[PDB]
Amino acid sequence: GPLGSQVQLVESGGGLVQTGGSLRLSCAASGRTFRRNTMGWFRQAPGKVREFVAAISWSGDRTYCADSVKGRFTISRDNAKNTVDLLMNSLKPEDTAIYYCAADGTASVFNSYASADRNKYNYWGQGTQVTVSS
Amino acid sequence: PVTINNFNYNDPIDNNNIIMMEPPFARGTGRYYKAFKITDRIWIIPERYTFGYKPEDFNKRDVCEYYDPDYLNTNDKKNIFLQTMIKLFNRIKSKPLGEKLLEMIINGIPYLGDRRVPLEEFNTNIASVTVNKLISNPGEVERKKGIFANLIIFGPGPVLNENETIDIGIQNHFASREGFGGIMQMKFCPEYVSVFNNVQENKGASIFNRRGYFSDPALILMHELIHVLHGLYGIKVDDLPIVPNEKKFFMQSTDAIQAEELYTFGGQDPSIITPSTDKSIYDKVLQNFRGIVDRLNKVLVCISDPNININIYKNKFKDKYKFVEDSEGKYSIDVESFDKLYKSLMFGFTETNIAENYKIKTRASYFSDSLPPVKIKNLLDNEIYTIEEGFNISDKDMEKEYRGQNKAINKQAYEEISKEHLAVYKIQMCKSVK
Ligand SMILES: [Zn+2]
Repeated sequence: GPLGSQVQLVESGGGLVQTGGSLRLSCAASGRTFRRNTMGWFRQAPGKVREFVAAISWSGDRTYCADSVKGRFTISRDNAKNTVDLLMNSLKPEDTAIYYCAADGTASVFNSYASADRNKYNYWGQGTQVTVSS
Repeated sequence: PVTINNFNYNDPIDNNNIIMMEPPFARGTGRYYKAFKITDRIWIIPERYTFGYKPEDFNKRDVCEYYDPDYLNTNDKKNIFLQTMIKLFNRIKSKPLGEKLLEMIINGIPYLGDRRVPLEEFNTNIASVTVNKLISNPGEVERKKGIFANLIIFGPGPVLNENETIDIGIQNHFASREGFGGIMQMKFCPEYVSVFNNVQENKGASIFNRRGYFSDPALILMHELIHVLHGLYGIKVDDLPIVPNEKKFFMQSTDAIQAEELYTFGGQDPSIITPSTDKSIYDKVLQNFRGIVDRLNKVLVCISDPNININIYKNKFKDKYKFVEDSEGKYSIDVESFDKLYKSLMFGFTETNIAENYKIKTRASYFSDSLPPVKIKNLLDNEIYTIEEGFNISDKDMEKEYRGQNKAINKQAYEEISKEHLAVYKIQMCKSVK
């Protein structure tokens, strides 16, 4: 396997939207495959811990998301293109944060509880800022 | 000091050491499981670990991940699990270092609350502090009683050889990472053990002089118990991947790993953490312990149980966190006490330290490749595995050079799962890196 430092997750698609708007974030992985690995999105607001947003099993057959974003945010993935996406609809100011995509580099069975734990992910992007203004 | 209890799976519920327990993630659901108190605060529930999985996950692509939906599916299998856990706990307490680990775990009671609890308040009515016990005495009204506990060990999830220690998170915060501590849980399988070849004697060895070993499940368990210890003292390291930028001599793999794993493993693994990061970890424990000492100076009431004696618990926590108190009764952090406790919790118990003390062969780093697991033939057979010596039995000449763990030597002790498992192992053992 590659030096941990040769693995890169790059998030993109962040920006400024008005309340009620939409963004689609996307994360491209390189340096190894994650085709058998759980991927997740987290977000961090100033002065706070990295909070779970959504996660998806390797096949896409098992997703999980935070209660506060259920119904508005959809996670999806395209293993052929090494991407994971987060479609965010009905954005509210409370959603303002740096959004991070994370990979669980161990190929293990998706667990919805584990997927919400930041410690279960060892590869993280540098984040993409999302700002929602009224 | 530490007494390992004995019981059979089919022994009757006695509402003491054999109870019906609702585990933390099932709080309030009424899902109770027959649970066995192997020592003070520690419980075995010999059931598969299912929370967060789906039933189909347990059925049926990776030789390093072994599935068996029939593991633990009869009362006799559950009894075998219980007796095996008893034997492993007896092996742990057979030397002072593992006895001390167990004492620290038992005495490391979770704080009575978490970050949601007002400073002046002791709250036992939360999943990280109590579990419910179902009391069903004939001729009486059925009822539940919340009881304290520190650790609950389950059988495996879908993949038998993926042992894991688990803490309780609420709204993105874990009491086990914030100074308070919290009930710890484990999914554990004694018979399907890891295999490794990242050992010093293979360094520079010709291929056909390389050695590979299978693990002692008591060390596997003690490794997990170090995670338990961190989570009971509230210092499990939160959100801190350590990303190697070079392959050090003890590393076989170079993937990113949580810092929690590197401190738990010990040896050379923390040496790749920057001084800055290592100091942030220390400062965080201190800040979180300062929060606890301020809570103890404020606590007036237990809101969930009028039978809790506040002063008894204040002093239990003073002792757990090694706080000092002044003439007026005010608690504070003593730096010398704090450094001693911190060093014991983070460096005193490691996989590497424990292996050396028990004369158990271990990997040279957590940075080691996954190899296929093997099945131990019978841990309950003293001809194979003993409390005193594990596999490395002197009277069989298996103590020398850890021969009792060497896959090329102690073939009586283990079984390959399949021809494909063996072929993969052979490739890894024969492969040349340039
Ligand atoms: Zn571990």
